[PDB]
Amino acid sequence: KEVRKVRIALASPEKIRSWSYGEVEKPETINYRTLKPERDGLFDERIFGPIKDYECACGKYKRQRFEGKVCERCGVEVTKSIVRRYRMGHIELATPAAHIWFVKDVPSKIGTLLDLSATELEQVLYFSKYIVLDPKGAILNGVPVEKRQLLTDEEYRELRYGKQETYPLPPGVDALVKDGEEVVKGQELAPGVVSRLDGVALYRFPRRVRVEYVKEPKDYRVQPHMNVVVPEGARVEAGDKIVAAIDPEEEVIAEAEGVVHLHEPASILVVKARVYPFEDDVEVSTGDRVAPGDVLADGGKVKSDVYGRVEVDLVRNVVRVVESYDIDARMGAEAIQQLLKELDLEALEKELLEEMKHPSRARRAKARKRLEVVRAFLDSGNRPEWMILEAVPVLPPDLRPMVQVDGGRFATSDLNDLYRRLINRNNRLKKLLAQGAPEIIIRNEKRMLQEAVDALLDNGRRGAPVTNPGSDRPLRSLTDILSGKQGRFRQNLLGKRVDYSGRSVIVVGPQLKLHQCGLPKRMALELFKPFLLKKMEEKGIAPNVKAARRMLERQRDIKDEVWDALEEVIHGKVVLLNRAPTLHRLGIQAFQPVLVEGQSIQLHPLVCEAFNADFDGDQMAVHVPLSSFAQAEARIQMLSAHNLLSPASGEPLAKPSRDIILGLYYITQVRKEKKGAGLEFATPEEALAAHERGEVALNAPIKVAGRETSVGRLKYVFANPDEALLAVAHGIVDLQDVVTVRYMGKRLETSPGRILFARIVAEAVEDEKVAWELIQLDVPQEKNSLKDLVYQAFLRLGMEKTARLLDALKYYGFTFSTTSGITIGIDDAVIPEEKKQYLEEADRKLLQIEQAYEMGFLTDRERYDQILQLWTETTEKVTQAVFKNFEENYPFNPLYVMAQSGARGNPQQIRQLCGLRGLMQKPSGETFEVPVRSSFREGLTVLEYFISSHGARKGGADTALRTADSGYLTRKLVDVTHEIVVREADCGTTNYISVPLFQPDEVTRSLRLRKRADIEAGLYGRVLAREVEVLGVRLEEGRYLSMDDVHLLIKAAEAGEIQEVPVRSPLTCQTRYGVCQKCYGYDLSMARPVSIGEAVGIVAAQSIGEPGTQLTMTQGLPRVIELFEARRPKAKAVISEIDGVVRIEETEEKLSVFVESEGFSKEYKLPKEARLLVKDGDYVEAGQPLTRGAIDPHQLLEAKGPEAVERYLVEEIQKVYRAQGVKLHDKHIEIVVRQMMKYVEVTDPGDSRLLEGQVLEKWDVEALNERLIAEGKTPVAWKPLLMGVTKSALSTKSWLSAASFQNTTHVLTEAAIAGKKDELIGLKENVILGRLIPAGTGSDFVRFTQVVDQKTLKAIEEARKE
Amino acid sequence: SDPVRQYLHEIGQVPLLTLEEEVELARKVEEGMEAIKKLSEITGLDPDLIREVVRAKILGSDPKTVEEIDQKLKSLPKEHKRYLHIAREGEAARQHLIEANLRLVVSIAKKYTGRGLSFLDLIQEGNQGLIRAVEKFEYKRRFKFSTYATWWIRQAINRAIADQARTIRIPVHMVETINKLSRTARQLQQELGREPTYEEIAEAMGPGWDAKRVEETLKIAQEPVSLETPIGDEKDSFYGDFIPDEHLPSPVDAATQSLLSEELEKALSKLSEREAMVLKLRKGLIDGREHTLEEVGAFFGVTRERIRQIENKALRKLKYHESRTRKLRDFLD
DNA sequence: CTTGACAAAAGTGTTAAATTGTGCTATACTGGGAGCCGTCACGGATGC
DNA sequence: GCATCCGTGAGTAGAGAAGCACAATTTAACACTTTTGTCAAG
Ligand SMILES: [Mg+2]
Ligand SMILES: [Mg+2]
Ligand SMILES: [Zn+2]
Ligand SMILES: [Zn+2]
Repeated sequence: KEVRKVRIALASPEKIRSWSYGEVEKPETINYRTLKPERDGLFDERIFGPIKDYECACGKYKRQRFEGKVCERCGVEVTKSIVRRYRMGHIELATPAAHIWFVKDVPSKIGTLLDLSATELEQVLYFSKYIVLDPKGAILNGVPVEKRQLLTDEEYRELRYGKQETYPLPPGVDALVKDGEEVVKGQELAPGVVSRLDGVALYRFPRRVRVEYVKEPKDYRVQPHMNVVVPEGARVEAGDKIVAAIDPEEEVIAEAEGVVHLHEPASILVVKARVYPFEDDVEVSTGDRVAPGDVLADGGKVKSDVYGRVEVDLVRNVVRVVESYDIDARMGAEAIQQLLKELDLEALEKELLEEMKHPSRARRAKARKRLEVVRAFLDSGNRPEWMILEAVPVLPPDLRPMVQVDGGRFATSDLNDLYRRLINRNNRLKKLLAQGAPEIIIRNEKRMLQEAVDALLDNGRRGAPVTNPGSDRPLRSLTDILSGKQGRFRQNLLGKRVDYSGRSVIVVGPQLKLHQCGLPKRMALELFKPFLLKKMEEKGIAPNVKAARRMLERQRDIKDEVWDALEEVIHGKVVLLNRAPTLHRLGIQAFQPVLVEGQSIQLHPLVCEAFNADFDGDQMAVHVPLSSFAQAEARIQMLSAHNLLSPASGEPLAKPSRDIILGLYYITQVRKEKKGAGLEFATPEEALAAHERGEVALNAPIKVAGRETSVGRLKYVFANPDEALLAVAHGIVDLQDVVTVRYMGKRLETSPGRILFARIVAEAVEDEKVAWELIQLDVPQEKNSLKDLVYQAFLRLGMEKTARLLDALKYYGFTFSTTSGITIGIDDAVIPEEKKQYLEEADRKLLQIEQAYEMGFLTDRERYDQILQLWTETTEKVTQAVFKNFEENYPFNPLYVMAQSGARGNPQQIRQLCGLRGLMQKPSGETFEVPVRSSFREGLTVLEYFISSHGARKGGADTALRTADSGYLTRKLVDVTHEIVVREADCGTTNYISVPLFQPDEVTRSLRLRKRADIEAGLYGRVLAREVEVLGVRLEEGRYLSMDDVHLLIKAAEAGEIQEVPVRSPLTCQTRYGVCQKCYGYDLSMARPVSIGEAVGIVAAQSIGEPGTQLTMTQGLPRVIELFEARRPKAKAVISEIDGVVRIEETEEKLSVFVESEGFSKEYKLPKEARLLVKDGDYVEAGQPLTRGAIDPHQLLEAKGPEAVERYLVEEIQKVYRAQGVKLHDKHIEIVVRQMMKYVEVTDPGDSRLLEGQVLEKWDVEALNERLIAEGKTPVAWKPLLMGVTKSALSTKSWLSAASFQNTTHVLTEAAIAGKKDELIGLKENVILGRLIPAGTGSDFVRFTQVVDQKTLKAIEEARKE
Repeated sequence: SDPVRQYLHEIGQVPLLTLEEEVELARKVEEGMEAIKKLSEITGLDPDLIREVVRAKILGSDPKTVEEIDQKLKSLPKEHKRYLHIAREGEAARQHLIEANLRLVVSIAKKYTGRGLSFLDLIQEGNQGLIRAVEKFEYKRRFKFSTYATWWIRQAINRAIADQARTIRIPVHMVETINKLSRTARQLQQELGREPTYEEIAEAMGPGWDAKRVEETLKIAQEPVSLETPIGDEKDSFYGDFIPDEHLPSPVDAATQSLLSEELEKALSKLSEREAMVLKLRKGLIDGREHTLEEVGAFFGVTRERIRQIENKALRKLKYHESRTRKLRDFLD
């Protein structure tokens, strides 16, 4: 069946054992001699599968007929060797180990369930503190021990084993007390020591034994290798052993009968124990634990009266019960696992719900965090103790390969070393447990086992990262494999290396058509090799494919007929050209490859701007779409000639540029003369007579009688464009001379070049009348005019005719620029004579500032500001002088012509060449007092060059850091809007937004009409929500606003007939998981209603992110980032929370603004240095900024509502792109802003199972409310939320896309516990699974379309309904 | 956060033993072990079974049968219950004797770092040798515990390094051979002032060694290289990105196999119904396994010489067909 | 198409050397080692 | 409320340092039939 959902959940220990084909018991990998896998190792064939297909390890079976059979000798299943990529193993841990994801991912999932803090959980898991599971009636410091209590090692030993301490004595002294004496705290055991605790005092090693015989004392010495066998006061019969020794000679036997008295103890051991002397046998033994009332020795006569551990003494003939409790306190994951096994989720939920009613907000918030975790386990069926591992899964060996390289050495993954460490520590623990090792040794091994598990799962997450010996490189764990830019998601799932691909340096293909590219034959032979082999076999080139491939292996064996067959292969087919970085979708375009000799790809000049490609070493990747779908998509949707308008703004992206503009500008600009300008005649013949004598020039403006004309208009009257251009070919007139030509039935006073340009457009579109309406004849053709012509031709004639027009403009633009005579000399950078005057004038005023500075009239900062303002004005005046000099004296100057036409250069760069370099900034940002007075033509001085070097380095450093920030922003935008697709024609909503045609202006305190480009960016292409009547024109509801309609609305706005336009927008769209066609409007790239299925969310993200590097970077890119991240502005403005009248109270100490209302008195303590923008008496609305600066978007949300923050975010983001001249349609921002407002917070659950403060999507709560209202239950009360693109993307329902963006450990930890089921709605999820994305041709709206001919259709019809 | 410092603190809470305490604990373990032997000889059960039951009670916390065996031992009379007491005290003395010598292993283990095992691994392996030292220690010889324990602690650390310090495990004999080769080569290097040649190293090693054996031993001593080793300053490339997969067939290899299969069955169509069956059955084109003329003599009931008679005849006819069409030679390579 | 019988090929059961695994060394020795550092902003929690 | 530590993230391409003794297990050299495969005979 088809895969439709992906579910992630916790794996039970039983489930892990169900996956595994066997337990990996040895850390061995392969034999060092045979190089074959070892049995029970990490590569064992009996567990993971045969190394080679259908062959067992022993070799008994080597055939496919035994599929499914397991060899009786070797134990290896006879099957395909590829099972080693899928069959998993497991490691049976000696003791349970906690999964590090559910421990360290803040907030801890295990800690949240167990109400344990991170410090408390860390201490128990890593064997620093005990946790009490069963107190068993234990008392600590007088307080009874409770369950879940944390005990230190010292506290546990006191409870478990008791309290005792040995007190050493000085050498040669005797103890004051006797054996078995009930000493107390502070009592002196010996002259130099005092007992710090109360208990029974007993001698450890009596150095001297005094036996008083019965008839005299005998003092013996006890060597350190000797032991006294009788107690103090014992009755020793003559000859009985008293002190034992290794050799019988040193044995101290009694000479006669007497009583033994011990003396000179090595130390006194005072143990808090009760002694019970006994005479008969003992009913217990050392180590036994007895409660009060338990019989001890004499068959009932002697019974214990205190909790403790029994130690029977065979010399003192007493039973000592060291007071202690059998408390059940454990460490590690075993103690934690028992707590989660015994935790009742149903009971915990009820208790947490009761705490949810607590009046403290913090208590409710803490209860919500716990109850979200509890409900996640309850709903998914996950069992909380599964977060502690008993069986560790083993990755299949082919995913952690140990391979022999061609050199002969072996290469292995870091996981094998991580697995070996776990098995080595696990196996050692099993042997240590079997040997009955002390708890200290077992504690260390269990702690090391937990760290071994942690390193395997997430190395470096807790503690020092595990590294291999000889290097400091941390081992790559499972978490590292999946997370990060080098992880599995971002390196192998969201992007891949592909076959049928190539790469080469690009060169300009001037002769290419817009849909064509130059592909090297050698590349195409490799790129289309499988197709070529088939074609070679169809012809007589080769007998079959295998022979054909052998021919192509050697270059010298390739016949010339192969190249002819390659042409038939690539006929009609297209290739994909890609230049990195692919900032927008036109970074990949489809071209028909033209086979060319050489090794470079020829690229069309008109697509360079879309690729951001130049020819100074750029390289492009080539890709071959294989199937009919892939070829059809590239030829229809991705063809370069089919993508002429920018998807970001709707403006022509494939348009004349550089030499094409310059060549067309040169022939369309008219010459102006000054020889006889302003002179007047009486008759036209007199004017011509003056021209013959040379008094007046051909194009000098003159007046015949009362009309301003020129000699050329009268002297040369041409009957048709052909005659005018024939005169140019014969040299009578130039293309720039203004003459009289009859064209289109009109007597035009224009130049032949302008007439020539008209014929270029007319012949390109094959329509003379329409082309006349498409061009502006009486202006020189510059970048803006040529862009307008391309856009107008697109609307009136379509893509196919526009592509031909673009090629015609490119051909003539290149042709005329070559013969124009355009060059760059040192004298072309003309220095105006006004520069010297301005520099001298600035110097004179500079002395005035210095003279006033010495007079005290101004301060240091005032002098610094005065100098900067002086030089700023001087710099601007020189810029005007440079262009004024060009305008009146050198109208055809190369630098001037390039700047005016828009080909190359800007006025700032022209000034640095012809005027002065200007002011420079220090590394600290301060401007140098002295500017660079020399231009590049004159040449900078050594000092000036170094002064200018600070800015050049700063600009380059800014550029490098901006690309990373811009690229990071683009990825956030993609990952938050990737699911937004046009999924339906109309959602049926009646909501809309009103695009304002006027904006307030503070300098005049009034409404001023917005810029035309700004109105177009918010109105072009948008569907009218309500009918609009302007200037007698009825714009019906549902009308798509074309550029003419937008201009009509602007004209009506200037007439005062309209102030805002109600349009449908994505912000008000009700479509689930996307937008509707009506709420989106035009596909800006086609200037027509968007087609259902377009991934407009991806387009919006690329549209915003593409110009990110062009921002100057509260200003520039950082301003955009904080707006999309909904970050609170540092210089936060203060907005009124309510409406009313402001009342300022300024004082010498502080400032306070009061917004007085009818019965409300709000207070705002604004600082002294606060730039207020409101005065006393003004009525302010709620959320209106009292103080200048950036508004906090979150404060605006609660003050004014969701619509106010949405319009604020779109406007503020647009302001940044307006400053750099970037034209971005408001739709693209609104799609992202729509995702930023997608979630809401529950304020009152009502009659639902939701919690107060719970965050969920706005659609869900509205859908939930509909069912609640439909059955009479109380609806959920909620408030809107605003989050940044990063947080919004990470809170999406689909865990596959969220895990592939960021916080992979955090996303997967919560998804697995909640048992989340990804429904594969967005684009990223299907990319990961390699499925057809639900957009474009993969959208369900067009994917099931059938195609059939009439003959087949009638045949089916005539055969069924007959 | 520091496991080593945490362990050192834990072992620091057990005071070091005086010589009097050391002898007393050592004596009790030997007496306890002898008591277990006496108990088993009388009670009749496995001596190893009894020591686990005694050890279980001392440690505390199959539990069904441990109580049953412990109760049976306590059911013995007074004379026999005494031997149980020494067994309990002997096992408790063993636990305390091991705990008080955990400082000795750390001092020994710190001299073995940098040899493929972490410091904590060396200590835990050294602890295993320390436990073995207690079992085999004899206080009758009047030697101190550290004198005899040092041999077992160092032994356990050495064996662990020879067994666990390499991804590809190498036996102790070859590890000790590899160690000798390095030591010999280093000694020759410092005396000759240059890197020794394989002939020079073999001669210094002794009889049975030539330059061939030295080179093979060095080849064996080559540790595998990590697949995640970065190349260049940038942390964006590893060795694994440059190692092709030579196991799975390439698309070209898979295609030519299919091309050969369809051309071979097309050529076999010209053969007779039985003649083509024999070759497909003898060459394993149907069942996948080459059969014997006998295994085919049962499918059709014919003689092993019948098949060899026709199998060649069908083979010869394919040779004639191939020479006439030449549509099958290019697959031969 | 059967002998048939016959040598090569293959299987098979011993036996040896070779390789590999394990135990054991008894003066006394009893708490490690390397780092240690020039980013910045952002949540999120954790307590105060 | 606030101050602090921890965790997270920060553009895309390409090119680039013990022996030794002994037992236990495995390998490899043999012999052996026993088995297919094969070229005479009808
Ligand atoms: Mg370039
Ligand atoms: Mg004339
Ligand atoms: Zn097998
Ligand atoms: Zn809609």
